[PDB]
Amino acid sequence: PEIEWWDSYIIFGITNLVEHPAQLNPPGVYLTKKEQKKLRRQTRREAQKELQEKVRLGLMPPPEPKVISQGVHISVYRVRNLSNPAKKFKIEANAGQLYLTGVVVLHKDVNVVVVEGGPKAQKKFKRLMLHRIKWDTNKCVLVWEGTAKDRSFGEMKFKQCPTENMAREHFKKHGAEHYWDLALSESVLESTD
Amino acid sequence: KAEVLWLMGAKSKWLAGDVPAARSILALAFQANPNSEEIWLAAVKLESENDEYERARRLLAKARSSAPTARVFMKSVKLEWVQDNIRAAQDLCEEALRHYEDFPKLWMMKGQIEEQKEMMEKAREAYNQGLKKCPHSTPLWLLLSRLEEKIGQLTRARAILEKSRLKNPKNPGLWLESVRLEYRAGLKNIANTLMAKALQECPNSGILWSEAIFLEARPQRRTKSVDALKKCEHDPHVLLAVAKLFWSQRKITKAREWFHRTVKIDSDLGDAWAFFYKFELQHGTEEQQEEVRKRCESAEPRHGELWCAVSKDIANWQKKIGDILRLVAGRI
Amino acid sequence: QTWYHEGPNSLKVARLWIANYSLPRAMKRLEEARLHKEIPETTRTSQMQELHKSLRSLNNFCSQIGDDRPISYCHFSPNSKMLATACWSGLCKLWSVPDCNLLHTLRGHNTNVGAIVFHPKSTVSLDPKDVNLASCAADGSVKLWSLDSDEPVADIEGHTVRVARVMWHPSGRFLGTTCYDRSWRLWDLEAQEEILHQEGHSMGVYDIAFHQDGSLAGTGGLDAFGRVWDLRTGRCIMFLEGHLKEIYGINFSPNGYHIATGSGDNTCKVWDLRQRRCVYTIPAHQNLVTGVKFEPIHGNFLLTGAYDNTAKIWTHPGWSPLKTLAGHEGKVMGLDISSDGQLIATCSYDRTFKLWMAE
Amino acid sequence: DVNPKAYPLADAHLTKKLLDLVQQSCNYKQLRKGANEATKTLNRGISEFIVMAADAEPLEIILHLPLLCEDKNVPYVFVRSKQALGRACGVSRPVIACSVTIKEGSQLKQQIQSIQQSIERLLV
Repeated sequence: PEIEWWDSYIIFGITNLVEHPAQLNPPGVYLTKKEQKKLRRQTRREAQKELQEKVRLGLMPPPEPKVISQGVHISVYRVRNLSNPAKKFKIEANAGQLYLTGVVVLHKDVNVVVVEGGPKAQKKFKRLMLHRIKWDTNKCVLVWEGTAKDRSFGEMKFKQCPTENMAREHFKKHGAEHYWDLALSESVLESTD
Repeated sequence: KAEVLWLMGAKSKWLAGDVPAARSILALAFQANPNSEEIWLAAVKLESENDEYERARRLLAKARSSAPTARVFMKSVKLEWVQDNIRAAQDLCEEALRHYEDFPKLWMMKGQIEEQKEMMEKAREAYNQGLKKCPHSTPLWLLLSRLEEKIGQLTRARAILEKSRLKNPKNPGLWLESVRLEYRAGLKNIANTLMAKALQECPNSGILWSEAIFLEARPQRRTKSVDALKKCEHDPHVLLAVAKLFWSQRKITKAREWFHRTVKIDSDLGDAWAFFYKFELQHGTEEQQEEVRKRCESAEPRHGELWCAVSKDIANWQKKIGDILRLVAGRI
Repeated sequence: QTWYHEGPNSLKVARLWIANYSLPRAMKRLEEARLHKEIPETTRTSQMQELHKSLRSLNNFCSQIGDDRPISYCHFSPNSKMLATACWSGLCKLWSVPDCNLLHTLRGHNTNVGAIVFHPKSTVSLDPKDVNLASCAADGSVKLWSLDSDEPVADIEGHTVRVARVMWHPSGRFLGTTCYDRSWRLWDLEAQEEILHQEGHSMGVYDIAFHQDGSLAGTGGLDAFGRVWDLRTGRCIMFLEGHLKEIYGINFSPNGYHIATGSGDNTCKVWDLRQRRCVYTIPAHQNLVTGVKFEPIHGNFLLTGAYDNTAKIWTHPGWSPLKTLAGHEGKVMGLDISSDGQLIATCSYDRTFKLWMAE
Repeated sequence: DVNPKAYPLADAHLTKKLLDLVQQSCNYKQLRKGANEATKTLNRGISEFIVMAADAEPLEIILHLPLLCEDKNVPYVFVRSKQALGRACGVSRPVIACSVTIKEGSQLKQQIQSIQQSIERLLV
């Protein structure tokens, strides 16, 4: 290149004006015991009075004697091996039950799990993945945990990929290849030690 | 299938006073060797307890013939360094290092001898290598940090201690060392902050609570002692701290009672015995001092912060329990 | 509704000064890049591999207790021999590098101090008793400092609310400031009066960065939107979006291609200015990214720090996890790279600052 | 608008979460009300986090608590109204400072940790 578009623009449009351009917006009390009691007492008294007046007007007989919007939380884990069917079923069932979108991509020694949803569901799923599941060298770690403007998959789907390029392009299809890049690089550095 | 019965019999014979019987049993077991290398170690210990250290050297030669683990090389280097030039001990340490890297005690001994001789930079390199290869050795980290601080450059010592804390992490020894490193300088509030963090992440640590009790001001010590008792009860360190606190307030009867409690709870702590002996000699009759001496000589302690500080320096390594107790009691 | 407003003519003459100071620098930059990029491939690969190995071999030292209160900002002087640190007390301090020895503590601030920045020619072409440093506080206040006073010199009273950051224009004639009035101001040193009061942000502005050749100015506010104003004509040229939380850091690259931003969503976004498109998104840390700093003149790696207790160095381009600098026991509140690229400094909420160097 | 010195000021959403958690802590016997009792908890090291009101009349009567919290490594926040804090604390008078304490094996641990993480991000 020879000139940047701003430098090309200037060479003159300069004068003592200050801009104010295109404004763009970003993307109860408790009751005390006494008050509680008062409210219940008043409600029940009013009900009794209305029933009594209803009786007095003949409508009833006298009683007888009694004889992710605005931001979605994302998390990314990676596991050594995930070929076990029971654990895959556990992951899928819990993700669907907690309304956690995302994907699981299996690979040689790097099985990456991406989940997306709300904070409480994310915490529940993280607890499940890090404490409830017994992996035993087969370990589980949290690669990343952040937030994004909107969801990026539709629902859980156990895609299978034995070639790194296939996994990378599958991730890129949605627009989330950076997760795969980070997980893969962390895996290489882990393997080199 | 195991020499547990043999070890029990040897201990019983040693507790009976029969020197010839135990010595003959040990010699026969070593000759037949129906056990691990412990026979050579017992022979060396008895030879040290035998007529003279010449017997200990002969037992060391016999073990070298038997060729136990590289710890035999450590013992040989130690014997050379006891009375000799650094050449032989350094050669033995180098041979052991070529043979094995971890155990880290070889690196510890090598660095300690390196400081013993002319310069310290080589000791720093030895500690650096040992930590790089072990690498989870609290004593090696402590030795390196103390060496660095002693030279100067407190910032490098602080960085080393921070790295050591990161690597483990969450062990009370490194936290206490960092607190004391900040304390020795003119920074007391920073030491208090580090103490707060260490107690946050190591709540039931006796030594940390013991340090915290005396990091407080005089009027703020009773509540801290009560908290320490509540969190970690029956811990010898906290009981010793309480006894010291009572002694510092002239409440000598309660101090004596709590010293008795401390000794009865853990008899393998050297510091408690020395503090009890000094308290007795500063307060009490002479038969109290002698009774403390006899109780301590009945059970030999170790694992003391400053008791092992004398029981490891090469100058008095071969000295016995009573003189070690006197030495420790005289340094406070 | 790009409603304009006519300001002073001093602003116009200053704009022309900026233009004729910046254009030749830009042309020199393009010529230098073109000359460099046409060298044999193997040499470049080998030199970059050696640089990556050196970065991987980084060690911490001189962990110094900077104060009794959290340390909020750290900067390297030109010639990389002094380090200026701000503290949440009213105190700013200067330390000798790499021995880290206190030199002439500064006093005058009453609230939490924000950023403290050396003049671009502080230790090369400026006498010590002139204006050398600039600092801002949590309350609306900005003070200039010299190297032999320990007391401030002529201040600036144009701000009434919190001032987030202060930056020197590369020429050194102008000083930038970002306020919580949802605006940022430009202060002229020679004229000695505010010349530009730009308001384009929905909420308060936090971070400001200046292009190397003095042409553009990047601004990151608490509205998750950043602006790229052209100092020659104002007229924000690039509105970059994609973050959902507040932007806390922004930094241009030595080459006029890339900008880097850090936000509260735990991501670091790399944008290309010649395509007007976000080019990459690094999942950097597990907490809000306080500051992102491109490497000095060469500009071959990116440094990030977040409210987790670690910083990170990534390759650029490629954005691979080259190194992680851990050790701090508290949040990393700021970081800087020596102009020679052989020293890194990081302050922390733990009241300490550490120096990382290649062993 | 409130006071520049009450720096880590929470917003309406975080304010609602904080007041709800304070109510739960009061129900669980894990709450201390008052600046003096908050100071005592900080000195004893049994404090999870500290909540203060930003409308204290002098406002210098509770500015020692942020420094104490920094020294003892405890998070802290400011709310806007002391009347609301007092109501959430279980009393009818205003309250300007309260502390959530540590109880072994309590069921509020997860919420307390989440609130701590949320607070620690406000110091920018």
